[PDB]
Amino acid sequence: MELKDDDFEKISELGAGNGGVVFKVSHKPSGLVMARKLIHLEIKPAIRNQIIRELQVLHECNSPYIVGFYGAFYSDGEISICMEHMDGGSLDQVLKKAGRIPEQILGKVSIAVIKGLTYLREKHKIMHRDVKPSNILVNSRGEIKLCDFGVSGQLIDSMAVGTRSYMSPERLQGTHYSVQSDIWSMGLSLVEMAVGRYPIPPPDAKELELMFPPMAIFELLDYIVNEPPPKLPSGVFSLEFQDFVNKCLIKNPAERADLKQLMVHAFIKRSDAEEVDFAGWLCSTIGLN
Amino acid sequence: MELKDDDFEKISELGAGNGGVVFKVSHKPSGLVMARKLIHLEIKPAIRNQIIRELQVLHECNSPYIVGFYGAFYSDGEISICMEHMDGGSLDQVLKKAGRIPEQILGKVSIAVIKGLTYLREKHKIMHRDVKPSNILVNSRGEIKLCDFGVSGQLIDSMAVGTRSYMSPERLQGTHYSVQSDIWSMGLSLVEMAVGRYPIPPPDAKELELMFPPMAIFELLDYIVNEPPPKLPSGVFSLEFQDFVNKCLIKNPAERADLKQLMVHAFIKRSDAEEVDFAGWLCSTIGLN
Ligand SMILES: Nc1ncnc2c1ncn2[C@@H]1O[C@H](COP(=O)(O)OP(=O)(O)OP(=O)(O)O)[C@@H](O)[C@H]1O
Ligand SMILES: Nc1ncnc2c1ncn2[C@@H]1O[C@H](COP(=O)(O)OP(=O)(O)OP(=O)(O)O)[C@@H](O)[C@H]1O
Ligand SMILES: C#Cc1ccc(Nc2c(C(=O)NOCCO)ccc(F)c2F)c(F)c1
Ligand SMILES: C#Cc1ccc(Nc2c(C(=O)NOCCO)ccc(F)c2F)c(F)c1
Ligand SMILES: [Mg+2]
Ligand SMILES: [Mg+2]
Repeated sequence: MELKDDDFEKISELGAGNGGVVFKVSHKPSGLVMARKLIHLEIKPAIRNQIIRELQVLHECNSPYIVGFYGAFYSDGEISICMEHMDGGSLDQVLKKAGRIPEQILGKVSIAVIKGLTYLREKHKIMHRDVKPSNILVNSRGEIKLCDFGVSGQLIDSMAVGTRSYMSPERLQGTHYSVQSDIWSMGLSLVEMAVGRYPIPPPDAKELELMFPPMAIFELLDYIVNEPPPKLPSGVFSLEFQDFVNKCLIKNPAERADLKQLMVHAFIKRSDAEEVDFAGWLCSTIGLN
Repeated sequence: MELKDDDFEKISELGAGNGGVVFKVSHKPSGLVMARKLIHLEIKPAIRNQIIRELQVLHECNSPYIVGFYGAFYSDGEISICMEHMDGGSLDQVLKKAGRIPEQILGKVSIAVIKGLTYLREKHKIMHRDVKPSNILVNSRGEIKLCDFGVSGQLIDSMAVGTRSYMSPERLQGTHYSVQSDIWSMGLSLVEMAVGRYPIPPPDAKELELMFPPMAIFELLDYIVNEPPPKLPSGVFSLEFQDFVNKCLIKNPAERADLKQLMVHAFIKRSDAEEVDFAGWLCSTIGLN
């Protein structure tokens, strides 16, 4: 069925940031609860046709690790992307409440991210481009899915920050970046969720004991590309997880682990095995099910 | 009269970017054409009262060089700032069409900016914080006014980028910045409008002759704080304008010119004297009057 502006009805507001507003909506003719993302864009008719036509490939994006897509269209000054409503929200949202996402669970996250990235690369020849806790979605059925990946060249162009950056050193420095940049993003995301806060600058010997000031735009980006990469605090995380993130946060794109190598890493092998009630942990900490 | 959401009616859309949408609207009970800025904010009732109460000082901001303020209020997920409709739009908008704003005119711009900054500092003890071509507004009566200055501490907090930066070296580096940061912003704005493009990185010897690739976030900010400041191309601009911007773009906050010193600089003295049809030049280049 073809999606249309007058066929929708706002329920609530799921969040916003840097270009998009997403509402929990209801598709009147189908009865389906949906998440609708609106991106306000002052765009000429000809090249918003391109964006809509380019977003049609999302119909061919089927994977348990990728958010379902229903439709995309343009309506008076906004393009609409209609996707599956994830009732658990984003990992950045569950982190606020959790305070800290346990290593066991983060392993189930890593698996999903690595499988999601892999699907997009192998079957669609695209990198994600914006991997961060807010672009990773969860639900009550325990599914962990990626959204907001780069399907549309022209939409990337049309929008082209803040004070938190998950961009790789090579991407911050120039145009010489590619799929390996997503590994850094995942790597850094996993450290953040582990310790409970954005891991740059690293916490001091006192803050380390405490848990267990805001940085300026240049101070932050300078730290990323020049000062040694963030590490997982030792002792309280397994040597398996540590090696995983360390291999992820290698500054050099070519020295850095890839999806292939990460898929067969000790931590993932260990995480595939483990019997964990994700849905249980998720709903119990966010008060849902 | 007290401003209200149901009392307004959308005419057109004037623009958007990084938090705000501004519509040309009509205030039904007064008949006044207005510019209404909406800032979408997920904010607790208690601290959106603060923002609204803090924006009331804008009622006491009266100056020919500051955009008129009518009212501010909150309405279902957005705070509204209602200001004078400037029919000429922003300097960044007139630059697109002009291609280059003549030195003579930029002198009338400088005067307004320096008088606008001065008013805000002396009479209200506030710095602007976001001086750039888009925050400088013009109209058909030839008025040149500033908007989007920092009246509200809590609103600054609530919003706290892109790929063009007008932030001073000291502000990009830390919290050790103040009113002198606005001078850099003005300084850099004036170079941009003069030559026709954002002046970092500087144009090469070939591009200089031609007129008369996009930079990554770190490459750009690294250039600002480390590499020598931008200069006005010699020969085709007066020695008076050159010294003005040079004195504005001194990397050191304390070595940099202030509002006092700039007010009595040769270029402003010269610009105060000159008889220029701004309204004429403006309307003629943007097709209005
Ligand atoms: N399909 C969805 N299901 C449930 N919640 C969603 C969905 N899509 C987005 N959200 C929620 O809406 C919020 C806003 O997402 P949006 O993509 O607009 O910005 P963001 O990813 O949070 O941050 P940024 O703008 O910095 O990328 C997310 O944090 C998420 O909690
Ligand atoms: N009072 C006004 N009168 C006429 N036009 C306006 C007025 N206020 C804003 N505009 C127009 O709306 C546009 C959007 O302004 P807004 O403050 O939302 O973002 P911006 O200043 O353009 O860019 P940024 O978001 O990067 O600061 C401006 O470029 C300007 O042309
Ligand atoms: C399932 C699904 C799904 C995939 C992509 C986007 N959106 C985007 C975004 C995007 O949403 N970026 O983040 C917006 C705010 O940071 C950017 C470029 C692009 F081509 C897209 F298709 C989406 F919505 C949903
Ligand atoms: C006349 C007038 C006038 C003065 C200030 C703001 N707006 C702001 C902004 C603002 O608009 N920033 O830019 C928004 C997008 O970059 C930020 C902080 C603050 F306290 C304000 F009052 C405005 F609207 C109009
Ligand atoms: Mg997102
Ligand atoms: Mg503005």
